[PDB]
Amino acid sequence: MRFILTGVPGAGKTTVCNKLAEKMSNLSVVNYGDVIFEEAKKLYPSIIQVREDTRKLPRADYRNIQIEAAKKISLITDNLIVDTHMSLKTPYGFYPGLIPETINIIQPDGIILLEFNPRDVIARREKDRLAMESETDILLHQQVNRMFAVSYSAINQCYVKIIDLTWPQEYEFQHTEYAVNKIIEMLNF
Amino acid sequence: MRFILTGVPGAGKTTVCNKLAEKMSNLSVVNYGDVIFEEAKKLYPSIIQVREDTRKLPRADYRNIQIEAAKKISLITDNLIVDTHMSLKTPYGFYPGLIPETINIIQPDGIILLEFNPRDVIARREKDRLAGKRMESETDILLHQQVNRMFAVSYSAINQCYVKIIDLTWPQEYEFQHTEYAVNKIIEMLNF
Amino acid sequence: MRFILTGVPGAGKTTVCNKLAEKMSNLSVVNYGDVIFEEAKKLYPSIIQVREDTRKLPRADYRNIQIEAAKKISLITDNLIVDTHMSLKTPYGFYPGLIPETINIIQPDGIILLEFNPRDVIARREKDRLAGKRDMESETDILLHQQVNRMFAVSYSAINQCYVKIIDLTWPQEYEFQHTEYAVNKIIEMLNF
Ligand SMILES: Cc1cn([C@H]2C[C@H](O)[C@@H](COP(=O)(O)OP(=O)(O)OP(=O)(O)O)O2)c(=O)[nH]c1=O
Ligand SMILES: Cc1cn([C@H]2C[C@H](O)[C@@H](COP(=O)(O)OP(=O)(O)OP(=O)(O)O)O2)c(=O)[nH]c1=O
Ligand SMILES: Cc1cn([C@H]2C[C@H](O)[C@@H](COP(=O)(O)OP(=O)(O)OP(=O)(O)O)O2)c(=O)[nH]c1=O
Repeated sequence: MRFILTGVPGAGKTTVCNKLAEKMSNLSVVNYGDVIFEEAKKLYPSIIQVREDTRKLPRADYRNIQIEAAKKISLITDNLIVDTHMSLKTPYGFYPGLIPETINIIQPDGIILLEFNPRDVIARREKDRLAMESETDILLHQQVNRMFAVSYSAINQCYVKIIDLTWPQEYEFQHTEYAVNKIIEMLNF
Repeated sequence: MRFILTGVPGAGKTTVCNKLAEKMSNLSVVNYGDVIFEEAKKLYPSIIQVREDTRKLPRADYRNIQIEAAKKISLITDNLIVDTHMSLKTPYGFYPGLIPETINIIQPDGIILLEFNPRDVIARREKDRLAGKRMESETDILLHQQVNRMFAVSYSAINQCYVKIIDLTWPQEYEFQHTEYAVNKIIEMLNF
Repeated sequence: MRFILTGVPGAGKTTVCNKLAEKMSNLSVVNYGDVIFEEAKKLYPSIIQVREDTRKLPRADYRNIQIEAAKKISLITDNLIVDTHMSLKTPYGFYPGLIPETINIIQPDGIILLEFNPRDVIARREKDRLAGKRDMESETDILLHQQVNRMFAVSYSAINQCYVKIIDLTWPQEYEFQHTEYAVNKIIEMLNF
């Protein structure tokens, strides 16, 4: 099966991927961003250095890089988790991390949303910082990602699975276990 | 005028249809699932003889049955209200209760949403379970209705159709006052 | 750049449009309803004479009007701000203000949603209902309308890969027109990036 895992940044969406890769073999977890970056570095070596450098690219060249990366990912032949973002905040607004080409090429069985509590995201981004959105911004962002998922579902006829993590953690990294277990229950169902 | 009446199941969405049919001769109320049935058992009487059996069809046959149902419906000259679901909860998440085709074939003027209060929904589902006619919580129902709103808005943006939301969240003086309100609102919509 | 500015009616959407068109250069602000009305008036002068005569037409003729408006609108400049409505409440339920064509013809960089607090909107509408410019919506009606505008914008973004910027003007003002100055600064900051 093919599922696209999404969530707001700085919340634990990478943690679930690490723990899914660990706890389940026969499962290929892939970061769409890393594949796009590698394809870009290969196609534009003399100018692409770090991840941010992908903003230098023209619109159409970047779209082609996305298409190529989706082509690469479509080759994975067993259980697949595609790690990416539905929306990314820009000074110009929320921008889709996906494109219809990705949905058509990868042919994902479904999308998964990881919804958290704003307070959690705040503390989490603080931890990642030591090594500026408000709770309102984060609620807005999550509702926006939800609308994006419902739109992509209405266009491509795919599932949208919302995993709730608003509840308080008795111990740190409880959200991770819950999400990983739900996703594995979903894969073996 | 043709509309797609929808809402979470177990809340009164069929009562509205039946009452509407009682209360308006200039109208035809049809349930998409029931037409899917009639047209499937017309072709596969061997393995399809009860509703819950439709799971057995491959996606090819079942999609063709959906297309044939929407086509048979589209032959209704008079006002039309198509009862169906926007999204169905599954172990894989929500899935659209409509395929783009349906919408194209029917050419619905709009989509009507019936938004209930979650407790009503659960209470109704319990009472309907005890009558031999059948676990979600209030949060799950709120989420389902919100996702239904989002599906209606997406379909409108894609196909250019109205999105009429009917509020049945208020407390009822007497049982089945929600159906009275919804029926009257829809008729008002038609006779304008 | 090209942006489509929207928000519930009677809340301060043309205010921001005017403050923009004046406080910026190379910036052309244009209202979609006005171009629609002008083109319809030209094509059907016999019956188009008030902004409500426009919907005495079949939706196909009106759709052609909308496509012409868009075409006509894009031609105006290489920079733009299109004042329009994401959705409009009607006896049959919220109807889209744009069409998949509008955005293919104008190729807008993004959509902007000015999201207000409904209480402010009620007050503004009834202050407009005293100055001659203006209808009985409530707080919940308006919250639903704004949520529906949000959903429409996100849908169109998913469809055409455009930004959806949301400007929060729900907070209470320290003085009149603080919301408008805030929004104008946000949009300018965005453009001068
Ligand atoms: C699940 C969880 C994460 N965290 C911390 C660990 C992480 O360092 C931080 C952010 O989670 P990340 O694992 O970094 O999630 P991400 O997808 O946003 O990362 P990336 O920038 O690469 O896209 O949150 C907690 O403090 N408590 C928790 O319960
Ligand atoms: C409208 C209404 C229904 N009820 C009861 C009648 C039924 O037992 C149940 C309503 O369920 P139904 O009216 O039968 O609707 P449904 O769940 O079958 O819809 P769908 O097509 O999606 O499957 O609740 C009330 O008690 N009060 C009410 O106001
Ligand atoms: C921003 C703002 C507007 N107002 C008033 C001024 C106007 O009467 C009204 C602002 O709304 P409009 O500027 O008229 O915005 P609009 O184009 O969306 O409305 P319409 O469809 O009617 O053309 O509210 C205030 O009183 N304080 C404020 O801070």
